[PDB]
Amino acid sequence: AGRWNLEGCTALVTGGSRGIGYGIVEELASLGASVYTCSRNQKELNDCLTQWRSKGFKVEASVCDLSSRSERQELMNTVANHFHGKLNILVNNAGIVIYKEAKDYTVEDYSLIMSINFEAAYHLSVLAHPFLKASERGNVVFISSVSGALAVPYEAVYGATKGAMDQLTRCLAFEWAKDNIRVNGVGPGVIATSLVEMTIQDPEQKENLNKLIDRCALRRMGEPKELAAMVAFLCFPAASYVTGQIIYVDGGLMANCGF
Amino acid sequence: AGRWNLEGCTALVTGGSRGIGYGIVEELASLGASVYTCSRNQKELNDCLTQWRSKGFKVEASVCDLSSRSERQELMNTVANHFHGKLNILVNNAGIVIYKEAKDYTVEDYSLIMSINFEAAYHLSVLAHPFLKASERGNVVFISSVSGALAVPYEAVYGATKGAMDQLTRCLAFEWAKDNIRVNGVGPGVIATSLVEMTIQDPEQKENLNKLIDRCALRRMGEPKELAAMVAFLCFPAASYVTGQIIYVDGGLMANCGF
Ligand SMILES: NC(=O)C1=CN([C@@H]2O[C@H](COP(=O)(O)OP(=O)(O)OC[C@H]3O[C@@H](n4cnc5c(N)ncnc54)[C@H](OP(=O)(O)O)[C@@H]3O)[C@@H](O)[C@H]2O)C=CC1
Ligand SMILES: NC(=O)C1=CN([C@@H]2O[C@H](COP(=O)(O)OP(=O)(O)OC[C@H]3O[C@@H](n4cnc5c(N)ncnc54)[C@H](OP(=O)(O)O)[C@@H]3O)[C@@H](O)[C@H]2O)C=CC1
Repeated sequence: AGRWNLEGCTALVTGGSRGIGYGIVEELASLGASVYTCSRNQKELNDCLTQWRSKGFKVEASVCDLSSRSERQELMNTVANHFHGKLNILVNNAGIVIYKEAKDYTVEDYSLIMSINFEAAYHLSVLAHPFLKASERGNVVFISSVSGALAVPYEAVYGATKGAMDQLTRCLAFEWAKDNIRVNGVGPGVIATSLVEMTIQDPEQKENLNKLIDRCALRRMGEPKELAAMVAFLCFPAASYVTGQIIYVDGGLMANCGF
Repeated sequence: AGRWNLEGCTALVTGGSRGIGYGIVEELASLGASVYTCSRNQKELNDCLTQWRSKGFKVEASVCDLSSRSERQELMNTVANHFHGKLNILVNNAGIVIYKEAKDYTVEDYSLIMSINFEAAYHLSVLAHPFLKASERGNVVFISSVSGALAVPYEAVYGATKGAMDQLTRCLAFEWAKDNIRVNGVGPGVIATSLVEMTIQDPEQKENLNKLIDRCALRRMGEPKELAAMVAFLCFPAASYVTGQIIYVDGGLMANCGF
């Protein structure tokens, strides 16, 4: 792979059937990377591959439910073989939201979200490790969130799962340093995905969301591709010295206080 | 309570039989409050009650394994009855550590730390909400850690539970503000507790701790009564404007880079 491209690198992106995941798969594939993705639905995954492959992308995908530990270890075996035991990139993007107050969560809501958003990202992380090592040049990216560092309505537990993700990141950077793996986190602000439109369906979630956009410097939502670009760059060999960092692609949201 | 005392306020402090917790029970009681604590050992708790009651501190304690949903509701039911449905202070001090690299952690290990470190704290704050609210002047304080923001050897997963806890502190301070509850965190640095005596028994860990201590301006371990003094202040009516903060009592550990 060259300094500013991933020509020839193998990558695994979770939750790539839509949104940011879908933008990350396209961005990486278009820069030379060979990709593997997964979602909980096959028909959807297949329609994705149809579009992706008409563009000459090298991509493969398969149905996986990241809340199922056993299914997670199945996916790694499958990807490991697909790439012949060499994986350069692991992009932990899969995530789910549950819009409730902290005191309104059920043990089911909490157990579900902590296993898909954190545990799963952590588990695949550890599973991919030996394959990331054998790549001689591994890279791990976690898709965090601004809500993992600041209070946002209805995202206390959701924010808790990302805040834990952010820390695993910093540590893993030092723990896998000698293994040639660089670990970084990318925190999206507000990106126009399917998760957002489903949100705005609510006349209150819609009101909460227009408050966030009005709090950006750019005063608008990002695009999956503007976000996927940060992820892509971190994997280029030109970012050899960047590790253990949580970078936000939020149009300025993070830096704002009274604007 | 006067502005600089906790005269008359009731408090529950998880894990008050040793270390920081034991110290917090002393500082709140010593400042005029009625405390209720818990640990997983009756005998231990019974010597404490004798020590505390001997000094004139109003205090009660019951046994409880915070890593158990049912035992947790059991303890809140008892606290609430002991205090007549009014709770001013809740200090989520209990915690454990399993010193393994992230990849070496077993599932049983993961379940243990997450449940005691972030689940019981989160769950207890919720069951307490009505009594804190009924109390008319609530204050929740979460004992976090420096390892919840910075990479430390063998604390990748320990540090994730704390990173999660920190984010939950910031949102609660916003969700519960109207209920007149203030929510803060206090991140200890290296405090001379039973958790530390145990640790420094192993030569390599003894070497790591010495690295930490060597990295704070004051170059020395804090004392339990030093961490407790900050918890008590935040409960004072004097700190009525402090909410949603994570404050570190670490001898300067969080400001250092090259010292
Ligand atoms: N755009 C935004 O507003 C922001 C999003 N984020 C974070 O960005 C990431 C992606 O968000 P976004 O693209 O908007 O989400 P979308 O809902 O648009 O897509 C999420 C993708 O992940 C997949 N997925 C979810 N759960 C699983 C599972 N259990 N097993 C396998 N695949 C799964 C989904 O597939 P399927 O549904 O078929 O299972 C889907 O392809 C998340 O981690 C989110 O927390 C953070 C801040 C902002
Ligand atoms: N000491 C240090 O340097 C630092 C400590 N901390 C934090 O400080 C807090 C206290 O630590 P520290 O005093 O050092 O530790 P100790 O081990 O000295 O004390 C922990 C206390 O919590 C109790 N506890 C642990 N698990 C449970 C459980 N499952 N159910 C009920 N009680 C429990 C213990 O009782 P028992 O074992 O008898 O059940 C004990 O009373 C923790 O939240 C820790 O994460 C953070 C950074 C630094």
